[PDB]
Amino acid sequence: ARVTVQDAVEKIGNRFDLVLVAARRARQMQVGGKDPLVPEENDKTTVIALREIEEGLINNQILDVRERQEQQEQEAAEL
Amino acid sequence: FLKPRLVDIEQVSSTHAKVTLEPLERGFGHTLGNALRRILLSSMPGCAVTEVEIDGVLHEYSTKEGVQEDILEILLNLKGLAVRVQGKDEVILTLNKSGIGPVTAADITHDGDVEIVKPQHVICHLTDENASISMRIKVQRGRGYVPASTRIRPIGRLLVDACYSPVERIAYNVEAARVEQRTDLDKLVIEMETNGTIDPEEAIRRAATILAEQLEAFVDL
Amino acid sequence: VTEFLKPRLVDIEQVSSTHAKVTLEPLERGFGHTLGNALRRILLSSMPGCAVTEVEIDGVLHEYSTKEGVQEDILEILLNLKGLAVRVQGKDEVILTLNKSGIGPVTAADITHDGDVEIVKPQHVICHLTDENASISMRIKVQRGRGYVPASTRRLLVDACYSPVERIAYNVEAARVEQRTDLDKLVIEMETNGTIDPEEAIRRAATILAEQLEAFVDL
Amino acid sequence: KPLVGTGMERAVAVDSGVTAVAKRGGVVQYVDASRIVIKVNEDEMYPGEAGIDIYNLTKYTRSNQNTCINQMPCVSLGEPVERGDVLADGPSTDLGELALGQNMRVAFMPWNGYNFEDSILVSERVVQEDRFTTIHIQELACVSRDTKLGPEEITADIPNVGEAALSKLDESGIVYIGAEVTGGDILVGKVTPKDSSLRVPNGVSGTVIDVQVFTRDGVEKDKR
Amino acid sequence: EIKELLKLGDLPTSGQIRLYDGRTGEQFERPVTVGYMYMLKLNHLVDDK
Amino acid sequence: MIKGKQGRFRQNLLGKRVDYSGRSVITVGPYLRLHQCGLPKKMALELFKPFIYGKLELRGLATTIKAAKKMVEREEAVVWDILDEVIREHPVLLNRAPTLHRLGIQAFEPVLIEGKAIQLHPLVCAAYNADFDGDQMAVHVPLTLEAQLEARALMMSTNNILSPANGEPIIVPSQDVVLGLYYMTRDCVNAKGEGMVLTGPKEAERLYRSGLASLHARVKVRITEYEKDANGELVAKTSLKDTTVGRAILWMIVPKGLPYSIVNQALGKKAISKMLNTCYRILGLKPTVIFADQIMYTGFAYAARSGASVGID
RNA sequence: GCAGAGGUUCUAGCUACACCCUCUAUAAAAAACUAAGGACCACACGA
Ligand SMILES: [Mg+2]
Repeated sequence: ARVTVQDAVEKIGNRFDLVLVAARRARQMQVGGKDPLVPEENDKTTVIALREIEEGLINNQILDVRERQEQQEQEAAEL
Repeated sequence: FLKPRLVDIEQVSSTHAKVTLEPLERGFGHTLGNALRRILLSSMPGCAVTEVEIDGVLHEYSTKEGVQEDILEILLNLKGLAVRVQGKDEVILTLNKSGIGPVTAADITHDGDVEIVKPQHVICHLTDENASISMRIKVQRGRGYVPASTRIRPIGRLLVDACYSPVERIAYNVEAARVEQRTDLDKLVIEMETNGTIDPEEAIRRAATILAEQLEAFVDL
Repeated sequence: VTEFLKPRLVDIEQVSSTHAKVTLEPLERGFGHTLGNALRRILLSSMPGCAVTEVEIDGVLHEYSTKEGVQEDILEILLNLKGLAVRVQGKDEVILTLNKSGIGPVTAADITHDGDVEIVKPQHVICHLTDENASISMRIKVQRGRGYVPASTRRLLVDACYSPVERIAYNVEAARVEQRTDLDKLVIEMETNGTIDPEEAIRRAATILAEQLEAFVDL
Repeated sequence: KPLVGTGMERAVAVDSGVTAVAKRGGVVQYVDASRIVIKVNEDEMYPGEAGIDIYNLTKYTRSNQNTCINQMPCVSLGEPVERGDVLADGPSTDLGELALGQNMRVAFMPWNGYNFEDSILVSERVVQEDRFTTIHIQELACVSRDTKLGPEEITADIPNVGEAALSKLDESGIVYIGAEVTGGDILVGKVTPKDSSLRVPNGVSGTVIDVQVFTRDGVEKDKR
Repeated sequence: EIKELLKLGDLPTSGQIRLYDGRTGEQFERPVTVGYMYMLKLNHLVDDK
Repeated sequence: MIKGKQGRFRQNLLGKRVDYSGRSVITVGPYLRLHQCGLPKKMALELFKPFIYGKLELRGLATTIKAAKKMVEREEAVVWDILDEVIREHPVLLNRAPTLHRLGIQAFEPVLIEGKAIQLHPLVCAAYNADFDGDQMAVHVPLTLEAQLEARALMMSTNNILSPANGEPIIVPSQDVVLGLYYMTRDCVNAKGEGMVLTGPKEAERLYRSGLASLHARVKVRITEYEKDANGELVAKTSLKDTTVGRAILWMIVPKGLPYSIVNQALGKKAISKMLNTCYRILGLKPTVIFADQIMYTGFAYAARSGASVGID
């Protein structure tokens, strides 16, 4: 649970790019079987996504790199 | 330290009674007084009326012939009526009155276990000579105040919200006692205003037991 | 109807050795404030503990003065001495004397034990001496008082904080069991001088309050 | 009664139509919750056909604002009543004095912010003694409409309903007078031609004081 | 006239009585104004809103 | 149909009536924190019905959505626990009917309460320009993850302390808490426990709660003042500062970074606004929010203790 | 389970937002179940 999102807003300056990146992360959590790297403690997907952003473990660049890598294994799976 | 004891119990009247706790250190007396007042007001064993069944009327709003006031007024008067039961947590009281004259609480047919604390209390007035009211009063032992809506069958049965609060006001004043060779000792005096269902000393004992049981959660007995 | 919901604490949160948080979830509607106020007032007004009440320093005899060669004013020294907390044995009163010289803080460790009495916090500082040649000499008096007795009500005198507690604040927040009306949740934050652990202090206060009520309950 | 009042409360209560005021002063031979009967004094009564005055107090009935109107008798048997005197207390009326609300002990002090700027804190004692419990009467009307595919029936039997809900209704399909109903329950059973049974609005919980059914001429009245 | 009315009763003429907190139990400093006031329940109930 | 207020533009295109909207009267609920608001159980049930149905299907309690609706109608126990899960971290928008400025609608993290009235945190009520007089606020529920995250990041009250119009904070204490702070931060020339030295704020609070020392009396106390002058670091300063017991008690509430000069004064409403502004500029948003909540609690408590009653005399 | 019908119930149930199984022209061993449509103008009142 996060009362405020400041740590995120200095993690992501725009605070609207923050919404987009953390929304994509939470979408990956709900739709994909992937789970948040930071442990979940009775927290919804958006809250734990903001928590992951807070630690700096997740950002827009890292998220784009991760999805590109996942598409790479998707291509490699077909061979 | 010194442990207070129920040195004196004084009854200025049946409803109003005073209990005194003579030996108490500075600070202990006022803390104990506030705690006892809150415990007594919050929760005490009470025997207020729970449900009333009227032979002649189905619901509380409609009125019966020959009765001065509405059935709703009768129910709310019965709410004020208070009884004390010695051995039964549940009891049924039956009221029958015929002819002109007020229907007092004394007229209620009472078992050996259940006794009406205030016979002078009036439920209704039967103005018409050929008017008779038959009531089945259900009294349940309970704690605190329960609204009628919170609880829960026949259409004739009427539910009145019960108030198992035997004590109306509890006032305590801290006055210094006069021990032969001692200092900083004060006697706690609690003024109890109650409908009379619960004994004052018994109520103090129950409140003390409840507070002690609650404290036993904090530290092992 | 005689039955009550008896609380079962879910956690005893501890931030430091001196400062702890205690919470009880179920309790009862209105019981939380009663218990919190009772415990708070009972452990402020009366707690078995020993603190410094009288001080004698050979340097000066007047409170509104400054001992030569000491950075701290004696009034500042009085406050630091008041802050000092000491555990004592069965004996009620003991006098402790120190004569220290040289530049450096006067630690609560450096005070002479002068008996089996032991100080809980050696790290605590009484005063600082600027000059090496200058020396400090103090007489300290401790009493096994019960509560906080100001010196104003009572040749140097210092207010005595006999009660080991420093700060307590009880807060009542809404709690539920299954689906039931609002039930008080009592959270108690207790800070102690260190002579007794805060949870042990709560247990001792509860035992005192129970002993006050042993007469009526009759087991 | 208002402990502090203008003094015009009596005038308002008397002039308002809710209060039943005796046409001719006299002694009350009989008083009842439904009606009050006055034996007129010989002087004030007419020389012929005066008889004795009878007043029928209206019981709990709906208002245009859904508030109960109830005249509670204000006099006892054998109590003389003078000319132009209040007989029974109407809504918000006590002893002929207009009594809109219940007065009570009031303390002006902030209390942990529960009365922040205009908020009001109320003791449990107020709820306990029913000082502000106000009877609200809501009228619900279900109308049998002539429609294509046959008129809609008023029968008790409804497709896809619980038997417990049908238990409250009578045989003819109308809830028993004096029954207790809650939100979602069916009061009167009506079936669309081929379901349309009237239902208690969610949240509303009360008892039915009375049920009145009006039927057009030429169509048979049901059993209820 | 109000002061005389209070003096006729036992109640203080000041109109302010020392009041004790229900929970803490410590009487409030600066005694508060306590007295009986007429209060109307408006039909604007919460459940309808 | 096109032009005017009744025209389709302003009626149904510019401002559209929306679903998942709940309306009820306002209540203070001082126990709530800044980001939390009271929300009735039935109101949250009605607003969050699709989420409840989804969670019921996931739990396997109801095999079909019709079964879930039947379960909700029964209002059985498991439905309440499901409602607790969804409400826990799902912000809802509290919105006063005339939305004069941007702060008119602000999200809150709902807390389920037994009742029928919405509780709004006292500090933000000044920002909402909302009294407690049958005032009603609409409650809209964000649905998508983008929406919930958007509300938490922007719409939430703690996120916007400063009003957009001016840099001055908008959650400034308004009626009761400001009065209590003023009562604490005052000096009486003679009062109980005057002229004694106090070790710290803890001792001041202990003296007041014991009642032997009056709330407002000039006493020398030792305070551990922290300075932000160090670059990204706090340095402790210990000194004996003449002050009242009330001010010393208030000092433990404020964060470390703020100096003692702000609390030393009488703390009128403008003074408290400046205090909050300095806290926002120095300590940051989160310490400012915590300090605002704590200061509201202390103001309420010490105003209740004061009993500052209005009287004819 | 996407075009229809049948089945153990209760006229009808083929995903209609909608609940189970079968197949591409044939009807039953089987328990939880069912309904998706409707404005303006005036008055008064609260903010
Ligand atoms: Mg308003």
